[PDB]
Amino acid sequence: NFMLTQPHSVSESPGKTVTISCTRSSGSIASNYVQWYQQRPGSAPTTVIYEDNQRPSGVPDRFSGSIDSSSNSASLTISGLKTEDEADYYCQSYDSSTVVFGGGTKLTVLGQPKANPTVTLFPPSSEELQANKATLVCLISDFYPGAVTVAWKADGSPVKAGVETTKPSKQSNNKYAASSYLSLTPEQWKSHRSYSCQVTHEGSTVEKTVAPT
Amino acid sequence: QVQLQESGPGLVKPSGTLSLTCAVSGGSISSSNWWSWVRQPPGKGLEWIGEIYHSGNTNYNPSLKSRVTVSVDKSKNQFSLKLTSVTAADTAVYYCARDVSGGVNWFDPWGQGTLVTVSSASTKGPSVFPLAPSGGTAALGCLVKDYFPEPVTVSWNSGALTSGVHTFPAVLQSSGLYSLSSVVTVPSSSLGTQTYICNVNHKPSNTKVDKKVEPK
Amino acid sequence: PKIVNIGAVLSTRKHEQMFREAVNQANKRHGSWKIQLNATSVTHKPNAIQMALSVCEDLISSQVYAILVSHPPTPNDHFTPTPVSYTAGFYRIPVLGLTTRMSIYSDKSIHLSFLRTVPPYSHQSSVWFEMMRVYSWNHIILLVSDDHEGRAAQKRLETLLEERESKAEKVLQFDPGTKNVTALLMEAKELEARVIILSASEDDAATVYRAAAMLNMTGSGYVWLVGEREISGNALRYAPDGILGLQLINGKNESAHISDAVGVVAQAVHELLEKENITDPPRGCVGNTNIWKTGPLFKRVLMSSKYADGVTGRVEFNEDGDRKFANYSIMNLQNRKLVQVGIYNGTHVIPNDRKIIWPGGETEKPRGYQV
Repeated sequence: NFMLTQPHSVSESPGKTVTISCTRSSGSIASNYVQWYQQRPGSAPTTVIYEDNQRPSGVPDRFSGSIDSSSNSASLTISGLKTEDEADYYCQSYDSSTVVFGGGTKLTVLGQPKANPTVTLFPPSSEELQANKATLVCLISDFYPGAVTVAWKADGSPVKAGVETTKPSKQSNNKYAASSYLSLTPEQWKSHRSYSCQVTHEGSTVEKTVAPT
Repeated sequence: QVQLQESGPGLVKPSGTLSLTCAVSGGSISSSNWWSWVRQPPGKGLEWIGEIYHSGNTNYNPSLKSRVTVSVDKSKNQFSLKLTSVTAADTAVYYCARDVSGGVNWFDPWGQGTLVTVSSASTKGPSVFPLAPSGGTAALGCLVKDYFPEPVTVSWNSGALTSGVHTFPAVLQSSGLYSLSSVVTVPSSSLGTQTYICNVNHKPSNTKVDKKVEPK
Repeated sequence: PKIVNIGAVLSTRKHEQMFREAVNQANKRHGSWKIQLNATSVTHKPNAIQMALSVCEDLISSQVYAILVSHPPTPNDHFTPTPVSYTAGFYRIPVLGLTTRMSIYSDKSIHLSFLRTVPPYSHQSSVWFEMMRVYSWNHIILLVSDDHEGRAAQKRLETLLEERESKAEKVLQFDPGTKNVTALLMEAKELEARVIILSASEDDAATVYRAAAMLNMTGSGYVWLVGEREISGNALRYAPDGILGLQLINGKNESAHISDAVGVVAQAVHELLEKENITDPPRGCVGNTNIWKTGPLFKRVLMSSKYADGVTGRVEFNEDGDRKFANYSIMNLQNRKLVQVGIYNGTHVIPNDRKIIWPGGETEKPRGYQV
């Protein structure tokens, strides 16, 4: 079989025109019908382009395709790029032996708006402190782009051990999810007056704070 | 108006069987298409597996020609994929899909997609803990401590609340268990009079739980 | 010691040493106490003009006793040995072919100097006969390109049918070059039979396939029966599924065919030089314009030379040209994927346990015959 090769990541500004190379190793490209998929993150795949360049009903004219005979590469092109063109992408050919897919393309839309993070800090629920644990919930939701430093403070002092924070990750709305988990033991919850959650976000500072009861 | 739904996303042992299955909706099987399977290890691309006609004729991928079987059922309008001898690399999401056929291979519509976690550790339901509410709106949730494997699935008021919900991805602890939470921002004056029930659905270990949250 | 050269032309450099090894081993084979072979060779040219000189200058040059001919396995290089077989035909130096398949080369007395280990497209027409032996295809239509290949593919089918109470319901023929076939396929469709046979070029084959898909002939009771080439490259990439395009076993396996030719040439050159009255070949290609009286006699020994335990099976040739009678492998299409349904051994079709789809995604074997 033949390995299709895509650009690892691509990028292009909104309202523009971006190109997606699907380079086939062995055997001519135009030989076998090429298709194109937009796999939305946390969703299962959906055709954008069937039969090299044949388009379903509902998928717009901005989705078009062409097959470079001479370079041995199918090309998915989108013009007039929108915020909802930010997604993963996959060409799919076949041969006499198999059903091959590409390595894939990450298409991030160059130039977007920043959003300052909407935090939500939650105390240990009673039934948890009963269980003999103390676990503090910081949910950070709706920030562009995906980077967030989280700091956890008792009274005001740096709390180190038993701090848990994700690799932040993409939502539907492009803007990203993230959460954080402090593993105390019951008594530590009580001993101090207050507990903070700093969420610096590319310069800007955010920090909610909880008391014993 | 054709749809396709697949079996529970579970655990499977090293050197083990994959056991997946796929009902067909809004349509038939004896229809002239090929019913087939694909797979995605997490944080990576796609990869084909094989196909089965309505007759039962079959076509496997050369890299796995020795480990795969696809079978059918012309009464339920369902079929199934088995994939034996599994390992670490075989940890992936699995989609059944209709291969529109009169020439090409072209997949439409796809399956939902179910993660066969390939591991030796035990399947155990997560503990549920209600996160009570504290401008003109206010938050509340359900702490889902310690579980394996992914997935967990949640709803608020059994579907009723779409407007308001956010579900966060879980974190990997050192103890190997995960932990997530989900919220629902709610109008500040519905606190008290209106209910909010989290439908903690965890499919691999037979764990369906419910949990009422209320003002602390 | 004595030296007897064997000229060769091949794909890569990687075959030169894969010819050179074969002259080694089949000297470790042949007694060597009387005569001892050596390995003369040069790579191939795409531009057919150069090739001929590269035979004259590089090969015919060195008193060469035979010229092993093979190339890049593309359908544009099946007229590279043309220059090679005129250039070796002028002198009556035996030209072994290793891979080329167009039938002009076998053809009844046209290349008087041209051997080959690989039976041509036109012998597919005896496997088609055996496809129609089994399955019971009583009513065929045959369309063929109007060229050397197609006529020698159709006639050779007709002569096997002639002793049967049958022929084609209608034989059909188009242009080898036409990008428009819509016309002819019309009357083709408007007929009693329902199992249609083709000997066409990958490109001329393509046209008619998607031209016959445009014009609704792909599925139902219809059955498309073709050979190799009609499923190689651009044919197939516009074919239907349900087709039974044949494929020659080790038909593109160069280093397996070279292996045979030096062994057979060793089991011929020792079958030659044992003879009283044996002559040296003529020296250079310039200003030499006469054969060597053991030209035909080496070739007439070459044609009548057996060789059990070859690689591509057993190497034996026939009367008309000189071509092997090697196994084929009967392919079937199911979801844009060629996957074996049976195996025509030398003589007949013996099918495996694999089950065989038909046109329009047909589980049931149709019949020809209207429906």
